[PDB]
Amino acid sequence: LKPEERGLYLIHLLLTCANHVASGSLQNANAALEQLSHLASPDGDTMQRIAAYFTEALANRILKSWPGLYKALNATQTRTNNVSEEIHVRRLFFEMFPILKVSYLLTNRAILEAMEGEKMVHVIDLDASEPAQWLALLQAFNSRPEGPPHLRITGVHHQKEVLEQMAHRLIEEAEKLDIPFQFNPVVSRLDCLNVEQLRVKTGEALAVSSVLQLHTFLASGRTDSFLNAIWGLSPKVMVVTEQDSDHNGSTLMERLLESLYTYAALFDCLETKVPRTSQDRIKVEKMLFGEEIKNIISCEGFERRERHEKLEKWSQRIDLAGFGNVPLSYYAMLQARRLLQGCGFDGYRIKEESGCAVICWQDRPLYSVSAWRCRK
Amino acid sequence: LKPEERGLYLIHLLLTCANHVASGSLQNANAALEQLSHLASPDGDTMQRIAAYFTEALANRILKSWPGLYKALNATQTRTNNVSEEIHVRRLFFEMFPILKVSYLLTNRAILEAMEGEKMVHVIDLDASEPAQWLALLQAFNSRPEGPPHLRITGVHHQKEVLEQMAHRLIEEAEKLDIPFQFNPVVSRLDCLNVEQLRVKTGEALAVSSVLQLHTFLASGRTDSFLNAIWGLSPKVMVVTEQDSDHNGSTLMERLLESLYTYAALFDCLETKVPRTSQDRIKVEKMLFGEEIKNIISCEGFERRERHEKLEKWSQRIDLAGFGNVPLSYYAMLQARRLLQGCGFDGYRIKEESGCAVICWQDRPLYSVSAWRCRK
Amino acid sequence: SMSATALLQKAAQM
Amino acid sequence: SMSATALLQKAAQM
Repeated sequence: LKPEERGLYLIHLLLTCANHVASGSLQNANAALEQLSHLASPDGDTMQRIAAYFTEALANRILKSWPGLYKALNATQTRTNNVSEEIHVRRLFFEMFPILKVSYLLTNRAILEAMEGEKMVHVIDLDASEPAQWLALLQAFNSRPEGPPHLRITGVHHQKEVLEQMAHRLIEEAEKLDIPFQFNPVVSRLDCLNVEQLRVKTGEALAVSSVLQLHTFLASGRTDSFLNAIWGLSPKVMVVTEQDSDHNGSTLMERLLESLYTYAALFDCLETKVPRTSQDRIKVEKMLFGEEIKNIISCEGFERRERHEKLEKWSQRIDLAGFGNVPLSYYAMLQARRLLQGCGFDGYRIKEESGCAVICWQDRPLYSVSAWRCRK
Repeated sequence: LKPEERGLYLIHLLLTCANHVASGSLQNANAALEQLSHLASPDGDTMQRIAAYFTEALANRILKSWPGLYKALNATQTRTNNVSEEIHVRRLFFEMFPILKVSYLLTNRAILEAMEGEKMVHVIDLDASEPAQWLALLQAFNSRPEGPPHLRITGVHHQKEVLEQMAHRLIEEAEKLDIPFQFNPVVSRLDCLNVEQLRVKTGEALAVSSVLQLHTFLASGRTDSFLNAIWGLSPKVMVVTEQDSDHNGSTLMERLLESLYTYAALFDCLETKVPRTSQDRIKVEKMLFGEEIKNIISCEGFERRERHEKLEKWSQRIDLAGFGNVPLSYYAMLQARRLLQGCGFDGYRIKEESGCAVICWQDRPLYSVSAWRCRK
Repeated sequence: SMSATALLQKAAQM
Repeated sequence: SMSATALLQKAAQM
């Protein structure tokens, strides 16, 4: 058993295995799967890790051919009330990757721009799970020469614990900055959220922010209904941070090949700068990246929610809802390039696709941030 | 969907499902398994809970027909370094059940009896994971009118963390009682432990204690080699706490039927006195009882280590190694009946099988404790 | 309670 | 490093 040749070999194994599941019986699928399992480790090479999570991904898809075994195997997992680990993974991604640090700086720089001269400010956060994005806002609002404005934030998440956690950290910081500030927590999933029902106090200025939360509507016109509902509030700006990869092919093959291209790039960052034995590295791959991969491969239909698409398809879709593009500023983009120079983050680079920011890793695009103005 | 009739029905489903796995293909096995999964919950009725863990148990056995899927599914679990939960389950069983409280009182009462007039005492603990068993010893040794003896304990476990944890709590208590005391920790699994190699300082008195740790040798004459090795040390007493149920049938059917008879009794204790929604109840069933069931059903051969057998077969086996029975005292047994009167523990009763103690729940025998003297 | 231990008792007689 | 991203690059050409 010799290494780098196994790298190519593993790839061929995933394709050969996937073709049997997609077309025909598992007898030949089991062949490559056993062949894969001896060669893939969660703690080894980058391609060893990659094949560790795709192999289990295809197995789950095979299990769904027999609902009996799948349901029976997943029969003792109900008493699950663990959010403390869930927030731990969100903090790791925040710290170990600049994806969110760049997005947060970019949206707040974009939000500040549309809110010049506004005494009242309303921000809506879909999947408001990380407070540090707004911690930067309160700082910057107080930093501007005019002075802080009255600030309301609406937090959207499916867990009251996180919203209670965000309010506390947010309200305390506001009072210490002498900012009039109000947190309005709404507890609901994103499918069931009604945007129009949301309280709007007139005389306000509205801003909407969606961090990696738009593509879940492509599962369930579920998207176009939602964007128009945001349009119905007349937002000054809507900033959309979204993933920039074609992971929503119709077939398993087209979905698989492009999927591992992207996740291979993400796993490279982790090997380049993190020890292989660190639990933190293992906790993001298995619990964050590896969960995504399972949804892209094992799941299909409405229960498959990753559905990431490239920046172009998002631009058209957003445009169709009567949204105008706001080019991101030259000096907000300089700062993101400045974030990516320091704090390790070697190899990351950002480019501009038509007034929208694209974050890439060694010329492989990963995530896109775009600013949008409400047309008409 | 109506309840108590589902109770009978679930039973018939497990047998019908098991017969298909044992003899023939899974096409008919999948039928009952899907049929089972809709009717079994981890959080519901007692028989609902029972069928929740046996259903997943048979599914694992079916998976092992295809090593590809099974290995591929279990491909991301390697970085597991969690003993903190493992000790949590041992403490729960200790607190939620009197199995260990009765055993500990009984062995220490038996050990005290053979160590009358002994100035030096050596105790060997196989799978020394719970310190409270010896905490009772140090107390009682100081309690006797003669005075404490010099005390050495050898701790056997496969995790240095637990032995470091036991020593600390043990040494501190000893110094506060003014007892000469020494902890000798050995770190090794039980298959690989060599009993003869163990340090013996002459002039000592030896005692051996085995709490639910003898039946793991029936997997791998692995048993008779081990008992004679203990015999080779000339122990004053060897006290064996062991489970009292015939869970080591040759066939799946004979192993299954008698298995659920016993575990149905254990789950009754939990429903009689614990709220159904409590995590503590769920953490013992799924993590302790449910793990056992998986080994009894899904596993076979050397990797199946439960192998519990009735008191009679243990009596003969121990006798064959040249061990003499020591009848447990009338007043040690009175105290165990006194433990089972208070602290809830309603319905537990203990009987005597030939100078050995049998703990049962509503006339279903569960665990057996026997005291043995070294013959010749 | 209505014993789960009793549930197998009546079903094993059948 | 010897890129895992490069490993698929050479295998996709084949």
